[PDB]
Amino acid sequence: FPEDDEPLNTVDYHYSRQYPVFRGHRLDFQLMLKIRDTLYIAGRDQVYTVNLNDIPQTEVIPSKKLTWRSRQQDRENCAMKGKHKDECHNFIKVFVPRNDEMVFVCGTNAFNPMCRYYRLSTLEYDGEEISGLARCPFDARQTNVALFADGKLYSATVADFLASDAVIYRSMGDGSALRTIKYDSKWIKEPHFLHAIEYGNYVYFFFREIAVEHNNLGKAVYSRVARICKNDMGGSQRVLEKHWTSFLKARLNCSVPGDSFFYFDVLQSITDIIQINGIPTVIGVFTTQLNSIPGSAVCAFGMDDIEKVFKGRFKEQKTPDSVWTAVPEDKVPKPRPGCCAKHGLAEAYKTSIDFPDDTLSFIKSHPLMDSAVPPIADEPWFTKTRVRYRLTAIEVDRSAGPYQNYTVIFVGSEAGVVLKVLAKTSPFSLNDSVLLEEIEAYNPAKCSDRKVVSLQLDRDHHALYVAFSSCVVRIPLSRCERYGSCKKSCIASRDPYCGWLSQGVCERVTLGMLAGGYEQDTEYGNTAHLGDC
Amino acid sequence: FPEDDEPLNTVDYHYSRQYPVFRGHRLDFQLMLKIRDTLYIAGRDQVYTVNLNDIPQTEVIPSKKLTWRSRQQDRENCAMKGKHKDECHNFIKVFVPRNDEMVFVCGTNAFNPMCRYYRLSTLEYDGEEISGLARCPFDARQTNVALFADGKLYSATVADFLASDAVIYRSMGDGSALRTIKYDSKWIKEPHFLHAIEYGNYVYFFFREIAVEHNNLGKAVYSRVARICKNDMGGSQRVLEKHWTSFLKARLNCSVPGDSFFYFDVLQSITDIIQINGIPTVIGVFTTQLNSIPGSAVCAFGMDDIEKVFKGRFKEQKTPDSVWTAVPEDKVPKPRPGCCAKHGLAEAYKTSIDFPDDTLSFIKSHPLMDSAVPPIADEPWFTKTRVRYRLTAIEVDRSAGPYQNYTVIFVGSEAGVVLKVLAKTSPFSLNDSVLLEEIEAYNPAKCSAEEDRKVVSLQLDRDHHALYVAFSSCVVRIPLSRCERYGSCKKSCIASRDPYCGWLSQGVCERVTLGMLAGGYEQDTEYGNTAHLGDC
Ligand SMILES: *[C@@H]1O[C@H](CO)[C@@H](O)[C@H](O)[C@H]1NC(C)=O
Ligand SMILES: *[C@@H]1O[C@H](CO)[C@@H](O)[C@H](O)[C@H]1NC(C)=O
Repeated sequence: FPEDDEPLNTVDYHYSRQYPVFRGHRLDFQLMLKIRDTLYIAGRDQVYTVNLNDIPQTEVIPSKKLTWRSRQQDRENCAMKGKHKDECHNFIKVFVPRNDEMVFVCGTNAFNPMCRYYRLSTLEYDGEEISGLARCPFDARQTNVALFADGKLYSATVADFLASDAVIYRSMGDGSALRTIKYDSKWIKEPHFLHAIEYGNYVYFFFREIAVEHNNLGKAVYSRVARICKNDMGGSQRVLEKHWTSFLKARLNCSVPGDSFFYFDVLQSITDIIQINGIPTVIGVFTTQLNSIPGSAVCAFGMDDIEKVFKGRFKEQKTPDSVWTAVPEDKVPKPRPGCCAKHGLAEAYKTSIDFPDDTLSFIKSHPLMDSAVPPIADEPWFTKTRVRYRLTAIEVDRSAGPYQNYTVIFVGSEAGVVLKVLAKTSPFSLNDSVLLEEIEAYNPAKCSDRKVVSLQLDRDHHALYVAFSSCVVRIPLSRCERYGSCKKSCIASRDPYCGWLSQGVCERVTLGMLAGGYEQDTEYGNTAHLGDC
Repeated sequence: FPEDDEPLNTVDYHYSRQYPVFRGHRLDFQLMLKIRDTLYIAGRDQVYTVNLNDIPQTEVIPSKKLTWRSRQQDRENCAMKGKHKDECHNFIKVFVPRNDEMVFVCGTNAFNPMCRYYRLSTLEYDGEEISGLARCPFDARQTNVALFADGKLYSATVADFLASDAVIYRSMGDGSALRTIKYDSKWIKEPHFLHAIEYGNYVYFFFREIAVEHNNLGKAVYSRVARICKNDMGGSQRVLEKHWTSFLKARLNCSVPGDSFFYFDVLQSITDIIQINGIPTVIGVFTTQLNSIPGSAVCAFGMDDIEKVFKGRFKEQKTPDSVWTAVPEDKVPKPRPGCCAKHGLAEAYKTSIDFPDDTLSFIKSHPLMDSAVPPIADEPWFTKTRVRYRLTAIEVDRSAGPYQNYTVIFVGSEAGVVLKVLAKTSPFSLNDSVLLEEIEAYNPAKCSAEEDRKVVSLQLDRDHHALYVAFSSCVVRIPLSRCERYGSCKKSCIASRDPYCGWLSQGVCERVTLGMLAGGYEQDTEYGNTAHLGDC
């Protein structure tokens, strides 16, 4: 079992108090999204715009802003239902561009979810309100997912005021209004939706939920990745009518090997598809259970490894007192459940309504796969145990350093501790993943509660925006400033962003000179023939 | 899920180095036993006697000594046995008094375990040798158990030089030589025996072993409390010839509740029967798995609940790929398996051989109970999670304080640290457990002269207000209270909340064991009220 690595460098508040924050009267940060050279930040009643080329002086000021508050009658209705007015606000929870000019923005609107269209360049409300049912949650403490694929919006949230109908929904475009089965613990059980990606012929979802492979034990939570077809048209007139015909979910296996594997089963966040040395990869942050000893880790799963688990066996529970087992291959119907029509094995079907009742009623009671998704190298890329907090947010620089052939990973924490890790992704690389720097990003004087929410890499401007429930802080990716001319300090920090120069000092690799001009040893860090400055 | 408490006070080295250490080429400590005011320390080749009435001046000086080095041919045969010369020594692994005059002593003898009888008064070889097979281990690095109950000795160890046949065994009596079924993975699978206790009509064993219920999952480790009957003599000629007809084992449940129970199932050490709040309980140290996040806890189980667990239903695996579930109460054969003959539900059967064969062949294929022994007061009595090390040894003072109504637990560690914890036992007591002091015990100057500082065992010298922390090469006498650390500062006194210390009108607070009336010592062990007390 690994041990907590020692941070090669630390950055306390006093070393980070010299950094600008955003407040804008609570911010109530909900999400953020970067397009080209502009970062939108969605909180309570407002959506701010920040020019990433505008380098701040006193404080990052919003270039523009979007105002949309709940009409007073909405607030009075939210009060009549019996919820406190602090929740009776229009917390912007959905902000997804449909094309290169308009954006779909959904807010909770005092527990009456609504949706509108705005223009990106001018933040102009051009149009009117689409209802927000099954697209924006009623509560701001919930998570939610919203994605656009070929014109159709795939959402994931709750659809009722009582917060009981957790659902994956799809609408808009030129298809049909599909959804999961209401109150069907076999399909999804008290989940917390996190992320979603569009790959191949499918759209994958990433969430966590109460596990049914542990129903004889406790209410343990597993990490699931679900999958649906883009061209899903629905079930036949008697089976799966107005429901999904390819909803397949599998388990993600973030574990430490040995004689008794240790599993990080709770998922806190994940990235999009990142090209990590030739192959597409998704990198997730997994902590342990609630009532457990807080430990966290960072696993990475490939997209071929995730497509294979769905090409595998299904999982069933024959008797109520038997262990969940794999369904034999000669007992699964035809065509191959989960395959999309007009593709591969189901190419003899042009619509999902022509699907037989043999296959559609099978996937209705066997939606869980048998295999679990293994990570690469079969061991996490980083872990953190001996501390009192859990890691949350995540972002990755796939190309770091002068030759941009190194991967860096930035993770959040429940206590505003953003960790920067040089990660090992290939056999021929390091010996272990090196925690380069540990930063205290929370700004008690500037902010206000110190749980990192999300991280946004600004690679071109060499920055990382760290989110909290009341502030966003711009932290430089590097800190070669503090090592200065102490050539040791810089080489012994092993930072790929920092490079030493003949001019007698060590600075960022994004300065202007050739890659060969910078000198460093991020691999080993050979301190030979040097002095303690 | 709670969190680690903060030490009210910490005793560092440069304070603890003002304490005497015992040293007796190393020592290779193995065990220690307290008889009245005498302590027997058993290590390699030798057995030391120290008088708990002799206040040390510079070093713990042993009074009497017993020597027992191995045979000349047992050094060089053990040389032929591949074993290193350091391993080829007579490590005393068993030292148990049979009566109040002589003692059974078993040693490894360079992987040729043998037993003898000595006299406590003289430590003289006043007997003749006995073979230590199934009684004393071949290897010193392993654990073992030995106990005398009703004339006979009940051992539990390994029996072969290759360390494969683990066995619970009985001898030194009028019957034959009973033992567990060798290689029966459903009876015993790779265990580490830790303790045994005679209670009622049974001898209960306490150990840990690879779980049979995690056959599908990983090689987990479950903590087992087993039990055998004392009047057992074996089965009939047909089934279980020269074997136990009452071997019943249950699982120990050290659990933090909630929507996802957190379990400590690796047993490290345990105590004997201690009367807590009126009922006999047993207190034990559990830790998480090896390949897990290091955490540890202190749980307490009442004997009544253990018996209620053993009077319950058995556990079976109906299908290879199914969950272990209970056996119906109509399918349990008569007489009640596990019950001792001449008692309760076997009052008619006068001997375990009069038993049938369906009952035996049932108890032969169902040695594992279904229920798990619940811990007292749901959540564990103590927890330690954020540290890099695991707890080990355990000792308990059940009558701390000037009124002797407080339970103070001392727990070892893998890094020479000892934790003193006033435990919350009954509801109408504390709010939660209070770890008063954290004592660094390992003495780098004396305890070594290689750096391994694993606490092995502890012994409570309540009659002399001490605690002999044991290591692999030293024993450190450690008082139960440094009431001198506070003295003048009433704030520091009531702030440590130690029941061993109390405040006096003389302006200095002291050990409550000084000879004055109980109503004279002022303290507040229920809250820690530093109100209206100046910061001295
Ligand atoms: C998790 O992955 C490891 C290696 O990738 C594998 O050995 C282990 O069996 C997996 N566990 C499960 C439950 O699939
Ligand atoms: C441990 O004991 C608690 C009650 O103290 C009980 O709820 C739990 O189920 C027990 N654990 C097992 C594995 O039976």
